[PDB]
Amino acid sequence: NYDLVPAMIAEVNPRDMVVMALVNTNVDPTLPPRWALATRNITAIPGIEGDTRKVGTRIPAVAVTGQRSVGNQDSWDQISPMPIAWATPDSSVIARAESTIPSEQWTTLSKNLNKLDQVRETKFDLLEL
Amino acid sequence: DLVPAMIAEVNPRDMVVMALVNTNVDPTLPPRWALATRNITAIPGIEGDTRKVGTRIPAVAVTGQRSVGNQDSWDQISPMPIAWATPDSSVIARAESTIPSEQWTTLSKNLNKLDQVRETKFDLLEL
Amino acid sequence: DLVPAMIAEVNPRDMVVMALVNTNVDPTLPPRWALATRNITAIPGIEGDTRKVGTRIPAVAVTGQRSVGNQDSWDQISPMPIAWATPDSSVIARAESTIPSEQWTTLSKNLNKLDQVRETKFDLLEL
Amino acid sequence: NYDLVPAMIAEVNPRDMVVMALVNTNVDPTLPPRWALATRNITAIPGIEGDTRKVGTRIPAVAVTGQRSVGNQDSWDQISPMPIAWATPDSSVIARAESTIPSEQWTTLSKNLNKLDQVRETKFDLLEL
Repeated sequence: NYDLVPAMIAEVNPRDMVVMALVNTNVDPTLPPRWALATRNITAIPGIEGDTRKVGTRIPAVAVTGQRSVGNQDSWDQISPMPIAWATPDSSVIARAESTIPSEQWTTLSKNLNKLDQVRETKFDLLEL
Repeated sequence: DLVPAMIAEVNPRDMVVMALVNTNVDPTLPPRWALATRNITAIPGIEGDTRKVGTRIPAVAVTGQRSVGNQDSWDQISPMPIAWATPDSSVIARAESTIPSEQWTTLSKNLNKLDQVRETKFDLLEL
Repeated sequence: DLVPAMIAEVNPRDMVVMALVNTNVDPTLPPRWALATRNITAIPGIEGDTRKVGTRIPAVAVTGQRSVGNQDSWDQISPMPIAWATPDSSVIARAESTIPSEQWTTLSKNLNKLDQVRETKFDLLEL
Repeated sequence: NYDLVPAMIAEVNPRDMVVMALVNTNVDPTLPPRWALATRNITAIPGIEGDTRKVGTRIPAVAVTGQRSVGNQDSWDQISPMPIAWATPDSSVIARAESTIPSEQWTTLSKNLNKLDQVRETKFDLLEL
């Protein structure tokens, strides 16, 4: 219902950071997934300060909300990722979350961090792979 | 009142949006569909690639003059892009999905009526 | 389903929000008012000064387990801050104003029932 | 109905600018005004590039939307300013707008540009004077 997605710091600025998440745009989650990259500008994530406030830092997340596509039904045209660290202070539950997310989803996200500007060129900060 | 709008023309230093609006003052009646146009310069989020004829722009129908003859209807309605208030992607995406797909289709099919709309007194043409 | 929530406790590395929720499954009935709490760490926009007991946080009531005895009601309801989806100021301000002032007042008056709520099975206490 | 407010560039960054506007938080505009500062992060304003993309540049604006206060009625607790340059390409209508806004409102705004960080410390980017 609120399942885990990988997210990662894609850019770091003085006042905020940009996180990119790997999300499934299918409304029906049982189908083969339709992967996309979703970005979000974030000011603060507990635990992410200083030496971990770096491009490439892993952030376990969930897709908290989305909006349906007009032309399609069956697809989300917008998806908001949130770090699970906003919901729990517990380091081991966050650590668990990270290991639970498939390594291959982690690697897919890592390989696409460099597409940040392509993603930000879309109208809802969502770019289908 | 949420309405679909769409970029109908793009020029070097301005653009024109067209909206599909209901001119009846009584919203409980079957809609009295009309096309309304507005010359604008910029919309937050509408940059380069997405700045083209056909791009969807959710809007609100700002009503003006009303009069009563054979119908009680608005004589002027001006679309205001929602992104003028906030370009938040959840807001704009939700607004687009809240507008019935039939209205988006109707607007896109009438997009070529721009010159006819601009020939009316208030840039408003009942369909 | 939009509900008022409020910071009920602030700790070094976490905080607790309380929401005023309706536990009836049938929304056409007079509400069955309850208080629901959730331990969270952070909310976009809730930083330093505004991070204190009493701060208003508009939320949605995420429903869980339902069962039918003398009433058909939700056994679990968890508030989710709207700012988790987007901290856009128009969104958060509109959501706060959309929730009746009577509900905000009721929540603020019951804010001191935190320990009683946390003593229930699902952090949900019918009023 | 959509009346003119002064706005001014309060901060300039690589990807965007922050504009501050002087707004009236009274829902009833006939009353003596209840002045406040409202800020907004803006990516692009026609005409504002390069030498005019500077802290202190005047931007004629209107208060396009607002949200009511919960405890009060009679007050807006959030107000979105927009540059009139988003609505018209015509340099003289924008120039007119600027001269139409009272000089004293201009000066009040100029004198408070330095309160940017106070305004951004509020929950809806609105600080009553």
